[PDB]
Amino acid sequence: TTALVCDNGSGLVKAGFAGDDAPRAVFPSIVGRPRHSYVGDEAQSKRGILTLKYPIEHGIITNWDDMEKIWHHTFYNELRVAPEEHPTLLTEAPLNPKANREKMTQIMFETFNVPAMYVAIQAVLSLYASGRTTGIVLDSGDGVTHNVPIYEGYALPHAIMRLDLAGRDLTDYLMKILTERGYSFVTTAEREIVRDIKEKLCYVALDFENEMATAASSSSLEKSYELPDGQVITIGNERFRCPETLFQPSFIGMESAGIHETTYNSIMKCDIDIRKDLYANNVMSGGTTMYPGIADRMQKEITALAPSTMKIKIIAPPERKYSVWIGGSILASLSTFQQMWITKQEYDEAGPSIVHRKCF
Amino acid sequence: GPMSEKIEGIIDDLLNLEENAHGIAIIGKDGKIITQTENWNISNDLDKLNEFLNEKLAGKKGITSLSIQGIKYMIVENTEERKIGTNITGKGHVVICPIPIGGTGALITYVNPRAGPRDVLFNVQEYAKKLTDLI
Ligand SMILES: Nc1ncnc2c1ncn2[C@@H]1O[C@H](COP(=O)(O)OP(=O)(O)OP(=O)(O)O)[C@@H](O)[C@H]1O
Ligand SMILES: C/C1=C/C(=O)O[C@@H]2C[C@@H](CC[C@H](C)/C=C\CC1)O[C@@](O)([C@@H]1CSC(=O)N1)C2
Ligand SMILES: [Mg+2]
Repeated sequence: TTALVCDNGSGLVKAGFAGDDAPRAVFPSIVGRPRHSYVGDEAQSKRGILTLKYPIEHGIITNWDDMEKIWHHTFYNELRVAPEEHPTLLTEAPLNPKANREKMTQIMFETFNVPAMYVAIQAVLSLYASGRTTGIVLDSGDGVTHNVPIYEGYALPHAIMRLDLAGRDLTDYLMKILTERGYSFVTTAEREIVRDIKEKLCYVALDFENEMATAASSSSLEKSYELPDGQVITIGNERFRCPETLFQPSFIGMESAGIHETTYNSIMKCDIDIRKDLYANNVMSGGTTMYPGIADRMQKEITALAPSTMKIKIIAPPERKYSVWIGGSILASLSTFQQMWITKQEYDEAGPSIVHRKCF
Repeated sequence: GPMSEKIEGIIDDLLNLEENAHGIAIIGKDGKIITQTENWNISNDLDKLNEFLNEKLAGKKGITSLSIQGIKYMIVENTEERKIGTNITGKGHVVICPIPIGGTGALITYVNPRAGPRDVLFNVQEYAKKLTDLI
């Protein structure tokens, strides 16, 4: 009894026990190996004697040997379980390749010997955490942003939009624009300090041009921030020019439409008869959706795109940093889900391809 | 191709295997009806069904709903192996399995509105494959 829920992101692992309200463990998705293995916070602690890597890139697992070390660490060191004793729900990105999902299933059953497992789409889980089975999610994390329209739990055909601009890219841009102001932020360690600045002081302008004017004509938007070396800096219009990039990806030399337009384009790939439910149920999921102002900005931009009488609602749950995980906790704990798991027996009969039958 | 008792038997078998298959139709590669169960009739919707089975996506939105015998279905899954439609007001679901994979024949199953089309996909897909050479 008691299932496990592991939500694997590009930057952070969220892991815990089904039926808990929050993840037990949240830790960096990094693996370090001696110069010439450790995982997470310990790997970071020993960075001076290791080479660090992220095994997940833009939501997609790209280093499988390292990703195995992540799962081992999750089970043994973070949750303190034997994986053979617990059904394990994992998560995946929209559009994850067939091979990726087979390989996850192969590793769980052959290496971790789990008795049962399931793989759910991240945005489907977030949507479900808000108490919905229909809606369009904007899921924006450390490595990737997606627009995922969903109807009665199905991600809709050919309507998902993927954008490789998320929180890490925003930190990097804030480093660059603070460097233009006269400070210097270049190193990995400097990048972490700048991530903290971004999390604490950034926000999305309701009207970006108007906000630019207020910055240039007064100090009412300036904030101070003490660095680890004691130096106190001042940040002004960078507070909102950093997350403006989500709306104007040209700021970092990307040709993409902003997240407002990719929302609209996603909805426009869906049937006429379901678009009103999508507009009325725009759920935001992921750490990059945390900026103050983001829901109201998105409300404004979508209203400008959508048909003039369309009813629009942006939902931005207070717990949305971990809503993927939470939706997984709720789902894996449900009496009615217990027949959905892929069993060891089912895997033994059909091999890795059983995942396409069962996790749908 | 013409109906046959070899096809009749495979359908008999499917209908007993899958409780919640509440209607069946077979379209041949020429887009003509080979057979269908007596409890429904797709005949008047064949033009739009065939347009859907022949569709080549352009990243332009394609067909996202379809109607069969006055029931409108939202397409919620669309691969070369299986297409799922579901009516937005509880009037049922359809599963369309092209024969061959990605091709212009099809095994179409009408699914009990009280059931889930996810649960029938496996067998309907296998049974579409059994029909490949018959036609
Ligand atoms: N309050 C905040 N304001 C802005 N950004 C934040 C905030 N809190 C977290 N973030 C950013 O969110 C990101 C982490 O979010 P999350 O755990 O959702 O991503 P992930 O699951 O690791 O990544 P992905 O979903 O892209 O694979 C980091 O870039 C972090 O700096
Ligand atoms: C507190 C914390 C937050 C985070 O989001 O962490 C994740 C994981 C982290 C891994 C490297 C870091 C040095 C280790 C631990 C920090 C983890 O990389 C990030 O900080 C990257 C680099 S800067 C950025 O915005 N994302 C995001
Ligand atoms: Mg994520």
